[PDB]
Amino acid sequence: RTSGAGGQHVNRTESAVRITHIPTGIVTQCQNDRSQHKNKDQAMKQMKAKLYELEMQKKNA
Amino acid sequence: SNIIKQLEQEQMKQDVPSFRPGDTVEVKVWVVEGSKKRLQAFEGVVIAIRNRGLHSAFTVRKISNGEGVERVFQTHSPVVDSISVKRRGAVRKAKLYYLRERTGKAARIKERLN
Amino acid sequence: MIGLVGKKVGMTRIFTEDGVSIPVTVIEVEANRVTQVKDLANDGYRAIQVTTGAKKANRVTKPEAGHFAKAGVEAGRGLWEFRLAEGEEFTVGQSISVELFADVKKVDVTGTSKGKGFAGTVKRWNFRTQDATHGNSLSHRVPGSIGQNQTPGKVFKGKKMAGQMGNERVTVQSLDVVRVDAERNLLLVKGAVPGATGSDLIVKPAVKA
Amino acid sequence: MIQEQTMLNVADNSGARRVMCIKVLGGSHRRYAGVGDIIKITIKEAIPRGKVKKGDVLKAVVVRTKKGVRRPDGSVIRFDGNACVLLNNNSEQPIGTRIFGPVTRELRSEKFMKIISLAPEVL
Amino acid sequence: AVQQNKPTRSKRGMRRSHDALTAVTSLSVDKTSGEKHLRHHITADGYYRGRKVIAK
Amino acid sequence: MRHRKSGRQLNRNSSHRQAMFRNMAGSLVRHEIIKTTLPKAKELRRVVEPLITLAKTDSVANRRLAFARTRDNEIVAKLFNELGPRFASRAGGYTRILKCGFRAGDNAPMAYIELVDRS
RNA sequence: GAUGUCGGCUCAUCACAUCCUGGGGCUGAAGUAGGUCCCAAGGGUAUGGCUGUUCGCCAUUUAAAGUGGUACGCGAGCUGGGUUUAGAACGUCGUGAGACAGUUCGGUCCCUAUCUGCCGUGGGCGCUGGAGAACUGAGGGGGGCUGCUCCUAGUACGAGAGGACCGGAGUGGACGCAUCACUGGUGUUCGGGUUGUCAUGCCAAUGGCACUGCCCGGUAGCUAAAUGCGGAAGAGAUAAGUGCUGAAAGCAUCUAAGCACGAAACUUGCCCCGAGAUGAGUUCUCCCUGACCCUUUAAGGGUCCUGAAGGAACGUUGAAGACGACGACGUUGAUAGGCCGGGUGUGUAAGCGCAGCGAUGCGUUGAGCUAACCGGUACUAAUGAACCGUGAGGCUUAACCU
RNA sequence: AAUUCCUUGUCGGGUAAGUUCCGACCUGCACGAAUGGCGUAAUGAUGGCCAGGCUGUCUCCACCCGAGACUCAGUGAAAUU
RNA sequence: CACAGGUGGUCAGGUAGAGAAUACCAAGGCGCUUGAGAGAACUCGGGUGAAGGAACUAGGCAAAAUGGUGCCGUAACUUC
RNA sequence: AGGACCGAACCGACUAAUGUUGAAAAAUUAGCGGAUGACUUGUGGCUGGGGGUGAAAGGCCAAUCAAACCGGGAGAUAGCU
Ligand SMILES: *C(=O)[C@H](CCSC)NC=O
Ligand SMILES: [Mg+2]
Ligand SMILES: [Mg+2]
Ligand SMILES: [Mg+2]
Ligand SMILES: [Mg+2]
Ligand SMILES: [Mg+2]
Ligand SMILES: [Mg+2]
Ligand SMILES: [Mg+2]
Ligand SMILES: [Mg+2]
Ligand SMILES: [Mg+2]
Ligand SMILES: [Mg+2]
Ligand SMILES: [Mg+2]
Ligand SMILES: [Mg+2]
Ligand SMILES: [Mg+2]
Ligand SMILES: [Mg+2]
Ligand SMILES: [Mg+2]
Ligand SMILES: [Mg+2]
Ligand SMILES: [Mg+2]
Ligand SMILES: [Mg+2]
Ligand SMILES: [Mg+2]
Ligand SMILES: [Mg+2]
Ligand SMILES: [Mg+2]
Ligand SMILES: [Mg+2]
Ligand SMILES: [Mg+2]
Ligand SMILES: [Mg+2]
Ligand SMILES: [Mg+2]
Ligand SMILES: [Mg+2]
Ligand SMILES: [Mg+2]
Ligand SMILES: [Mg+2]
Ligand SMILES: [Mg+2]
Ligand SMILES: [Mg+2]
Ligand SMILES: [Mg+2]
Ligand SMILES: [Mg+2]
Ligand SMILES: [Mg+2]
Ligand SMILES: [Mg+2]
Ligand SMILES: [Mg+2]
Ligand SMILES: [Mg+2]
Ligand SMILES: [Mg+2]
Ligand SMILES: [Mg+2]
Ligand SMILES: [Mg+2]
Ligand SMILES: [Mg+2]
Ligand SMILES: [Mg+2]
Ligand SMILES: [Mg+2]
Ligand SMILES: [Mg+2]
Ligand SMILES: [Mg+2]
Ligand SMILES: [Mg+2]
Ligand SMILES: [Mg+2]
Ligand SMILES: [Mg+2]
Ligand SMILES: [Mg+2]
Ligand SMILES: [Mg+2]
Ligand SMILES: [Mg+2]
Ligand SMILES: [Mg+2]
Ligand SMILES: [Mg+2]
Ligand SMILES: [Mg+2]
Ligand SMILES: [Mg+2]
Ligand SMILES: [Mg+2]
Ligand SMILES: [Mg+2]
Ligand SMILES: [Mg+2]
Ligand SMILES: [Mg+2]
Ligand SMILES: [Mg+2]
Ligand SMILES: [Mg+2]
Ligand SMILES: [Mg+2]
Ligand SMILES: [Mg+2]
Ligand SMILES: [Mg+2]
Ligand SMILES: [Mg+2]
Ligand SMILES: [Mg+2]
Ligand SMILES: [Mg+2]
Ligand SMILES: [Mg+2]
Ligand SMILES: [Mg+2]
Ligand SMILES: [Mg+2]
Ligand SMILES: [Mg+2]
Ligand SMILES: [Mg+2]
Ligand SMILES: [Mg+2]
Ligand SMILES: [Mg+2]
Ligand SMILES: [Mg+2]
Ligand SMILES: [Mg+2]
Ligand SMILES: [Mg+2]
Ligand SMILES: [Mg+2]
Ligand SMILES: [Mg+2]
Ligand SMILES: [Mg+2]
Ligand SMILES: [Mg+2]
Ligand SMILES: [Mg+2]
Ligand SMILES: [Mg+2]
Ligand SMILES: [Mg+2]
Ligand SMILES: [Mg+2]
Repeated sequence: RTSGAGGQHVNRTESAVRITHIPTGIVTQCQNDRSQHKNKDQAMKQMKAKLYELEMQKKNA
Repeated sequence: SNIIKQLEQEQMKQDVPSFRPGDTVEVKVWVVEGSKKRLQAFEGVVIAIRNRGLHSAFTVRKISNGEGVERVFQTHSPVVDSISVKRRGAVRKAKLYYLRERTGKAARIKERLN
Repeated sequence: MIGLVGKKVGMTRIFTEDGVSIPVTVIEVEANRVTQVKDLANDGYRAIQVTTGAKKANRVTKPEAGHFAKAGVEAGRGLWEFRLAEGEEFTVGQSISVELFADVKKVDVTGTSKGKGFAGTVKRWNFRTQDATHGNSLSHRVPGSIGQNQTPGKVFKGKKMAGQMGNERVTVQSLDVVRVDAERNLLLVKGAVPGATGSDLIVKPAVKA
Repeated sequence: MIQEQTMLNVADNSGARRVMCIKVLGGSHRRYAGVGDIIKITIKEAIPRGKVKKGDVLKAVVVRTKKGVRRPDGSVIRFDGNACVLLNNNSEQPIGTRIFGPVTRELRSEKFMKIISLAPEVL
Repeated sequence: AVQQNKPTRSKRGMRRSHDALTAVTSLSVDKTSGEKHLRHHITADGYYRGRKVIAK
Repeated sequence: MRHRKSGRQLNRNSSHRQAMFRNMAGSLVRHEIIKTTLPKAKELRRVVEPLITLAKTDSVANRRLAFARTRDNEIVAKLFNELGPRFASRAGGYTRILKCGFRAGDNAPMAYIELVDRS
């Protein structure tokens, strides 16, 4: 479930999505969208971005 | 009951002296360690006495090494060897639990002459 | 093995020579006396019915009297059976003493627990009270929910609720027998047994052992 | 009868003055720790220059309690306040070199033998 | 809180089954004054087990 | 539960109960018989009889005690000068309950309570 | 013409796709510890910090902190932090009224239970003459958790480091049952200190009121933090699995014939309820052994006598109890109260005397008082009766006795 | 930030552990100058956070005192159907 | 409603007290128009509580605590 | 001196539990704020319904308020039940 929002439907439904990398221990949350799926997509994208950034950081170091 | 009384009396020590509250008493107790019973002394003020025949007890307070210590002896236990009144105090109460929140010059209890 | 019917006298303690204070229940096991012997032939099972204590002659009923009379024994305060094991014989008149327990090390004691009357779920079932304050309305010691919604749509059987607590048969097991005394008809057992002072107590050799 | 949030005094000369029990160890849902029981503690008040430092999470053994300790004959022994000896997390043996105040026979065993030896009085 | 169906008269009757009064089994008769009374209570004239315990 | 506890509460607070027992006892002493509810009467036995007992030994201290208990000099006098010697031989049992039907106003079971050497 | 919403609390109950504990196969299983799959639902399965939170991160535990269903269980059971009215403000959008699954501060949560259900507890009738007991046990319920240490053994295993299976003993955690001997709590019914004030004519001494006026102790009871006990062993039939013998299939094969082992699950064993077990059971004991009418002649109805065993009722009552009930006793009597003696508790009463200018102190004095306790005692109350309950107990077969 | 969506931003403090709190940074979705900006002693039944003291708020409830609840007598409702 | 509500003015004793607060009393007036028992759960209104002391909780809500007169003494900051 | 301070009466109404077919159609008990002032209170008077009054909440205007109450137009109209 999401933080605050407004309604009965919102109270019940689990739209928020928290993706996590098991190897790295990185996480990405998303609860911008109403649609779970959309959130997941967004979250997934974020995760992907983060991985790239980590790879770049590693390269730099 | 009568039966219970009978059971109790045959276990009671007969040599227990006439101490009251306030009395500075010195209880000697049996202490096992390894395979040698020895006799540890515990000198303190008698703060409370509970009279129930065989179930009788008494609470001796002292100040060991800065820390206060109460010890409640079962009177007719064989773990206590010898009770002995090192001094006898003048108090007006049956129980001296006010001495728990009193130290040094405040915790003094005047000697009971005669 | 058979057991005896005693009476709870009270509790006390036995200081050992070493130092230890053993809390003992004192059970006055007066000489039980057999009133009837059962068997596989007539009754359908082996047992001994015994009686103990005295009873008022004016108060003992005719039927009660007759049963005792047949046995050839004084009327006691009650009758209690004991199932016999294989290789255990008893005549009808025979009087069994606490000397029987001399060899045993542990015993199960059985008697009617003290009656607490109508008890609530905090006492009776150890239910956790609700919050004493922080808004709570008339529901501090109340039992909470008693079921789920539409399924099943009923309270299940043996739901823990308030009700009569105690005044029922209970049995403490594996109580160590501290001392037997044929002189005064006493049995000392370590630790509290059920019931109040003066209550009857069936003492039996421990089944678990 | 120490529990989570109970502040004890320190018996040893480790450096700490006041320590709070954060965990009674040695069993799920274990409520209390009496004497000879190991507790996880955190240091709330310490001296300027000691071995231990403030906010240090480590183990300690309870050596006196206000609730007290019962003996076989039924003779209870109490103290004026709750106290403990700080221990290393791994080795489970005292930090300090010197134990203050009286302790008990309850504490004596192969584990806390150093402590008893140190102590001035053992009741 | 409240019934969903008016209960029947039969039901009511059943409920009231136990609402009946027991009359006194029998009255004791005083030995002296011969007047009836409740066991262990004095009479209306003031006797109890033969003797006159009370005036009026 | 209330195993082994003595003393009816009588739907009164303690002080009030005490007061009423003091009054009732006094009344009994005065009149040597009173009509009250049965439980009350029963309760009274454990107040009046003790007073009577106390009154047997006539001393100043005893008198004072009686006064404290009761607080009516006349009553005390009666106890010490009449009832004490009157019940001198008697070992307890100074009073007598006789059940006397049911009070009209509230069906409360009534009873006379009377001193044993009344008539 | 209303099916109240997230979370918390309280209570749960089921599923198994098992987190721990139990059994096993394979292992890239030496050991220790793992990985993986199969069986297994008996029991168990965390406290805190932060957030309204569920979730989650973190701290520290734990044998483990399972995953789900139950109106995402549970508001006629609680809460009301979030949400979901009306007040107000920020950001933002709008010319504006206002608006935003943006934020912020504030903000009434009703219901005496009819029926089902469930927890307890009685009355009626039945069970085939009536009654008092003791049982059997169909069936039902409860219980079932597990750590650490030590021994076996620094043995087996291993280059070392490390380090067992199996089996045994101890001592804990959590949970449950009982109990009050101990340690304690409470103890407005016991004793005492003490402030203000009113009263008892006054002094002295007492009582009332002030939350028990405020305190200090404390008996009985009830009690947990107090201290006893519990989980089992065993047996049976099995699960996955392991076999033995063994063909079909000359071999091989745990299976088809036949035989065996095999787990906290199942059935028992332990504890409790239990014959309304209408399939109403059994055993022991006690009690009643009279007339005549009557006719629609049958297990029919009536009237005189008779009234047992026992029961109830009434009373005194209880470590029994909401009320019923259950237990004890009712003068051939300790059932309750009182009384006597003791104990316990409080802590040296009042009065008198001495010392002191006095507050006060000392003596008489461990005094006085002392509830629910213990042991005794008929002083008071438990009444002689009366009431309900009857008068030998159906038919059909069989077997006996004669 | 009563304003920051992303966001529990990051760094520091405080705690064993801090989505709140305090101090910073500025990357101001979307502060900003009388629909005033930034400060501010004093005041507030104002919002948030931390400490001492205190505690049955809680661990975990226990006992007691009263008013109901329960039984007896008298009177005698209600929603609902 | 014989309803725990609301209703302006005047009078103003004693002892303690700063007091018209508070406590106990006077003068005077009342016991509140159902009682009697019993002493379960649970609810209400109170008392006490071993050890611990906010671990409760949305939040120390509620309780507990503090509490008087005199004298010493009292920081940051400040519009002094 | 004071829209100064502490605190009764008096005026209020921040928290709480109780009540919620109430003792009461907004109270109780325990605490709580103001208490020489922009105070409070008695008696009489004035403002009237798109009107009043409003230290502004759409508050209040006889238990009625985003347009009072009573009577009338009136059997408004009702593609709805
Ligand atoms: C959602 O709109 C509603 C609450 C509105 S409160 C005016 N929820 C369900 O009824
Ligand atoms: Mg009882
Ligand atoms: Mg709880
Ligand atoms: Mg409410
Ligand atoms: Mg409440
Ligand atoms: Mg319907
Ligand atoms: Mg009825
Ligand atoms: Mg009694
Ligand atoms: Mg009443
Ligand atoms: Mg009073
Ligand atoms: Mg409908
Ligand atoms: Mg499976
Ligand atoms: Mg495996
Ligand atoms: Mg089993
Ligand atoms: Mg905190
Ligand atoms: Mg918080
Ligand atoms: Mg929070
Ligand atoms: Mg739900
Ligand atoms: Mg519901
Ligand atoms: Mg909810
Ligand atoms: Mg509700
Ligand atoms: Mg419902
Ligand atoms: Mg809210
Ligand atoms: Mg608004
Ligand atoms: Mg929007
Ligand atoms: Mg508010
Ligand atoms: Mg509220
Ligand atoms: Mg029946
Ligand atoms: Mg079973
Ligand atoms: Mg006890
Ligand atoms: Mg006792
Ligand atoms: Mg005590
Ligand atoms: Mg007390
Ligand atoms: Mg006690
Ligand atoms: Mg006085
Ligand atoms: Mg005087
Ligand atoms: Mg008076
Ligand atoms: Mg093979
Ligand atoms: Mg072959
Ligand atoms: Mg083969
Ligand atoms: Mg087998
Ligand atoms: Mg039967
Ligand atoms: Mg006799
Ligand atoms: Mg004494
Ligand atoms: Mg005195
Ligand atoms: Mg004297
Ligand atoms: Mg002189
Ligand atoms: Mg002397
Ligand atoms: Mg005496
Ligand atoms: Mg006696
Ligand atoms: Mg902004
Ligand atoms: Mg945010
Ligand atoms: Mg930080
Ligand atoms: Mg900041
Ligand atoms: Mg702005
Ligand atoms: Mg400008
Ligand atoms: Mg502008
Ligand atoms: Mg401004
Ligand atoms: Mg203001
Ligand atoms: Mg009607
Ligand atoms: Mg009236
Ligand atoms: Mg009125
Ligand atoms: Mg005055
Ligand atoms: Mg006044
Ligand atoms: Mg009235
Ligand atoms: Mg009560
Ligand atoms: Mg209190
Ligand atoms: Mg406490
Ligand atoms: Mg304390
Ligand atoms: Mg503290
Ligand atoms: Mg917290
Ligand atoms: Mg919490
Ligand atoms: Mg508060
Ligand atoms: Mg307070
Ligand atoms: Mg002012
Ligand atoms: Mg106003
Ligand atoms: Mg008020
Ligand atoms: Mg003021
Ligand atoms: Mg508006
Ligand atoms: Mg207007
Ligand atoms: Mg209005
Ligand atoms: Mg208008
Ligand atoms: Mg209009
Ligand atoms: Mg028209
Ligand atoms: Mg019309």
